Amino acid sequence: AQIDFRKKINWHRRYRSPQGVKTEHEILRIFESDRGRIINSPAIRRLQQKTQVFPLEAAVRTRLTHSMEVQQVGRYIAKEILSRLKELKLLEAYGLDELTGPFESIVEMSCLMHDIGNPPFGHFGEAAINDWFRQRLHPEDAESQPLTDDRCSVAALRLRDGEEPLNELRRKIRQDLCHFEGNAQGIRLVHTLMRMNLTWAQVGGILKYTRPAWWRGETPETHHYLMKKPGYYLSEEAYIARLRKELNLALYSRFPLTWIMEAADDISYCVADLEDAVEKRIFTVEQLYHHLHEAWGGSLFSLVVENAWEKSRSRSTEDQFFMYLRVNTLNKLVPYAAQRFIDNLPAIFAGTFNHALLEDASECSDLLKLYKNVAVKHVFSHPDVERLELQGYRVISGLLEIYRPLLSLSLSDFTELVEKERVKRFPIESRLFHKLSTRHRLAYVEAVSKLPSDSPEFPLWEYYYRCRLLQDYISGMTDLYAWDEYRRLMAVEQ
Amino acid sequence: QIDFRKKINWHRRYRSPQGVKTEHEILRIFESDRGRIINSPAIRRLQQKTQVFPLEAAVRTRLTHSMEVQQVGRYIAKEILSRLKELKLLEAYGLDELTGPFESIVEMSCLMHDIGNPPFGHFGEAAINDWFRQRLHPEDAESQPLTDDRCSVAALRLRDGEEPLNELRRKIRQDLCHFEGNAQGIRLVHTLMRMNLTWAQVGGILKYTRPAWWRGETPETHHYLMKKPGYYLSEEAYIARLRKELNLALYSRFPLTWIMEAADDISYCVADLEDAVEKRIFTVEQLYHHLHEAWGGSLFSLVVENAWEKSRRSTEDQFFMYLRVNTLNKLVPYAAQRFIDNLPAIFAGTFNHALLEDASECSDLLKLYKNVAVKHVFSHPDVERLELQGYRVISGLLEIYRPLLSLSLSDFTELVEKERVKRFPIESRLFHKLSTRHRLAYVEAVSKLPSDSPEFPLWEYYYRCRLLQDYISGMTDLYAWDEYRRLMAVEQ
Ligand code: NI
Ligand code: NI
Repeated sequence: AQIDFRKKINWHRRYRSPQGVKTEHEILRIFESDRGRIINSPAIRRLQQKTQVFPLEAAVRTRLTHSMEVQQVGRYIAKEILSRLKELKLLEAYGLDELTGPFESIVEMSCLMHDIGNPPFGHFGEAAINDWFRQRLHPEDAESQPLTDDRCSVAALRLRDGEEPLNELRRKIRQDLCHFEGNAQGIRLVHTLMRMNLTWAQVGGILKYTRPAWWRGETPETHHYLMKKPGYYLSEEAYIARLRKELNLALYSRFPLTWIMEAADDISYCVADLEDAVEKRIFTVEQLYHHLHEAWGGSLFSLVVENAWEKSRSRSTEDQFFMYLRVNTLNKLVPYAAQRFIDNLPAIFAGTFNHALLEDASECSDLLKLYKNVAVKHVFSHPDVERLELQGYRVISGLLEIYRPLLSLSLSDFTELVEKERVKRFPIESRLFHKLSTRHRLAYVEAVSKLPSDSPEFPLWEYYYRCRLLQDYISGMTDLYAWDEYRRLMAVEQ
Repeated sequence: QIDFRKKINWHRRYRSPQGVKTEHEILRIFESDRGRIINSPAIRRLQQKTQVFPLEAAVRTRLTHSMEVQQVGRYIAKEILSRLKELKLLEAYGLDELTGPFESIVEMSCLMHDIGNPPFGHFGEAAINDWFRQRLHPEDAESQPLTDDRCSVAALRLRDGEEPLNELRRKIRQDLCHFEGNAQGIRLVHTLMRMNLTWAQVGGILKYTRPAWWRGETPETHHYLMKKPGYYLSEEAYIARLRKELNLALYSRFPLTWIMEAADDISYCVADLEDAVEKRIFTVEQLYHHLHEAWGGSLFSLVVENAWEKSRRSTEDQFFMYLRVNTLNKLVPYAAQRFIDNLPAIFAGTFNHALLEDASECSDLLKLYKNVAVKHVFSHPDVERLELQGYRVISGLLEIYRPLLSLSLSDFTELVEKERVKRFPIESRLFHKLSTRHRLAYVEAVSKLPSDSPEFPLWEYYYRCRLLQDYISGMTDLYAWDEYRRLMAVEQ
C-alpha cells in the first residue's frame, strides 16, 4: 500500500458534483461550503435543545454545546497530528501538504454532527423505538428456518415456508427496523432526509460504525470494534456502497478522520459531564476530588487531577479547578491521541484498525475511565436524571402508539392515503398522516416510487419504508417537541 | 504604516506569556483563548437567551445566531487574507505569520458578540436604564447644581460649592443609567468571569468607544464609533491599559471588530427572514413578493431573483440555502474589499464607517431584508407581547431588590461583613440571592478604595448599583422570568 490522503479527502459530491482539476483554493472553498451547509442546518439548532444529561431548566450542556466542545477538541487533535507530521517531514509524502485546511475542517464538522442523528431523549429514545418495533416485528423469530407460530404481527413480513429469497429479505427488514441507532439515522438524515449533499469525505467522518443495521449473528473477530453498533440502515445500503467506492474503503472499513472525531468525543464527554454534575450541586468540588482520588488507587492522576486541585486552591474555585482539569487532561491526552493516530497510520488509513485511539490499558484510557466511573456512579444514577430517562421512554413509546394506526393500514389503503391526501373513510389516519413532516413523507414517496411496482418484493419494501418514515418523524423531534406532541395528542393539555 | 504584529497582541492581563515565541507557540496561545471561550458558561447561557421569537426548537437563539455570525466572520476573514495574499501585501502588513490568529480572533469575537446582553435584550436594557433613571435622574446633573435635584440618593445629589465631587457624581449618575450590552460584555469578560483573555481578543469585543458616563454630543470625527456606550466607569482603568496594549488612540477601535460587525449585519438579516417563514408568518412566495415590491442585471436580480429561480429538496430550504449563499457571495467579497481599501484608517481604529453601512447596493440589500423583517415580523403581536413582558419582568426584579439599594453605607456594609444581619431579614436574604461572583466583584472593587476619602460613599454606591445590574443582566430570559414569578409569590 501507500498513504496518499488525496485519495481519501474527496471533495466530490453525490449530486451536482464538482468536476475536474481544482486549485488548492477551490478545494478549500468546497469544504467551507460544507461548513456553511452544516452550521446553517436545522438539525444543528435542534441540537441546541436535545438534553445532554440533565433536564433543560441554562448553564447545563445541551447536545449542541457538547458538540461544540467536541469540535474544539477535535480541532486541537487534528492540529497536533498535522504539526507532528510536519515535524516528521511526512506531510508532503502523505499528500496532506495541500489539504491541511480540509483535514482540520472535516474533523471539526464531523464532531459538530456526531450527535445529529440521535432521537429525542437519546439512548432512551433509541430504547423506546427499538423495543416498540420489537414487540411488533419480533426479529428473533426470523433467525433461522420459518417458525410455525412466527410472533411477528405483520402478515407480509412473517416468514413463509418455501420462499427463501423473500424470506431473506423479510429477515433483513425485521432485523434492521429493530436496530435504530443514532449514527445510522445520522447518515440517513444528512443524505436522504435533509439532502445536504455534502462532500464524500465529510459524510465519511459521520460513518462511525460499519456494521449494517440488518446484521444478525456475531461480528467478525477482526472487525469487532468497528461493528459494535449499527452504522447504516438497509435503505442507505446503495449510498453506503457508493461511499465506499469514493473513499476507497474495504467492506466494513472506516474513514480515518473518524478515529480522530471519536477520541475527541470521549475526552469532552467525560470531563464536561463531571463539571455539569458539580454545577447542579450534586457534589461540591472537594467531594468530587475525593471521589476521584479514591476511585484511582509522579503518575498521571498526580499531574492532571492533583495539579488541577492544587491550582484550584490558590477567580471562583469550581471554575479554576475545572479550567485546569480540562487543560491538563487535554495536554496529556491530545498528544497521546495524535501519537496513536500516527503510530498506527497504515491500519487507520486502510480503515481496518481494530482499536480506538484511546481505548487501551494505557494510563490515559484509565484516566478517562476514571471520569466515566465517577460520573456513572454519582451522576447518571441520580433520581432526577433517572426520572427524566423513564419519562422520555414513556413519551416516545406513547407517540409510537399514537401513530400506530398508520402502520396498521394495508398497502392498498395506505397508498390511497398517500395519493389522495385526504381519505373520507379514514379521518384519523389522514390527519395523523398530515402531521408527519413533509420532508419525511417526501422521502417515503421518493423511495417507494423507485421500486419495481409488480415485484413480490414490493409490499415488503413499502412496509419497510413506511416504518422508516415513522421512525424518521419521531427521531427528528426535539425533547420538548416530542413531549409536547405526546401531551397534546393525549388531550392532556389543549 | 500597517504592522499587524503591533495589533494582534498575544499577551494577557494576568500571568502573561513573556518573551520570544514560535509562530506555533503564538497559535497555541490563541487556541487557548478559543478553549476558554467555547467552554465558558456565558456561551451556553446564550443557548437560551431569545433571539427574536419565544423559545418554544428550530428558531435561532443567541447561541446559534452567534455561531452563524462566526461562520460569516471566518469567511470574511479568509477572503480578506486571500485578497491580501493576491496583492502581495501579506508580508508587508505583518500578517504572514499571523493568519491563523487573525482568522481565530475574528471567529471568537463573533461568538462573543452577544455575551454581554441582558435577558430580553434591548428591552432588558430599556427596563434597567429606565428604572435607574427614575431613581437617579442624570438629566438634573447636566450643568450647575439644581436646587430641587430630582435624584433620590443623598450622596449623589449635586451639592453646592463642591465641584470635584460634583463632577464624580455627574459621571456616576450618567454611567449607571446607560447600561449597554457591549459595555457589560467587557465588564463580564474581564471583571466578572475573570477569563483573562488575550488583549487582542478583548479588543474585538470593544465595539463602541464612547464611555458610558459620556454626556452631551459626540465628536463629529468619531460619531459612528461612539453611537452607544462601549465601557463603563469601572472598566475605565482596564480600558486604558487595553488602549496601551493595542496601540489605540483615544476613542479608537480594534480592527477585527469591523469585520465581526459586518458578519453580524449579514447573518442577522437573512436568518431573521428564514425563521419568519418557519413560524408560518408568510410563505416563501409571499416573502419573495414583499422583497420584490420593497426593492424598486442589478443586485436584487442576482442574489434574490436567482435564489427564487433556483428554488422553483424542500422549497423553503432550497430558496433560503441559495439566498444565504448568493448574499454571502456578494457581500463577503465586498466587505473584504472595504476592509482592505480602508485599511489605514481601520488599523488606526478611527475609520468612521461600517464595512457595509453605505449608499452602496450591498447595504441597500441588507436594508431590504431589515425592512421586510421590521415591517412584517417584529411587528407581529407575539414578538411585541414578549418584549412588553420582558420589560415588565426586568422592571419587576429591579423593584424586588430595591431595598438593597435603599440601605445606608453603614448598614449595607454591615450586611456585607456579617453576612446575616438580625434586624435586616429581608435584605439579608435578598443579598444572599446575588451570585457569589458578583458579590465578590463588589467586595474586590470596594476594598481597593481610599476608605476615608469623601469620594468613598459615592464610589461605593456606584459599585453597589453596578453589582445589582451585574446580577440582573447575568440572567437568562427564563431564569429572570422564573425569579420574577417566584419572588412575586405567583408560583411556589
Ligand atoms: Ni458526544
Ligand atoms: Ni448579533
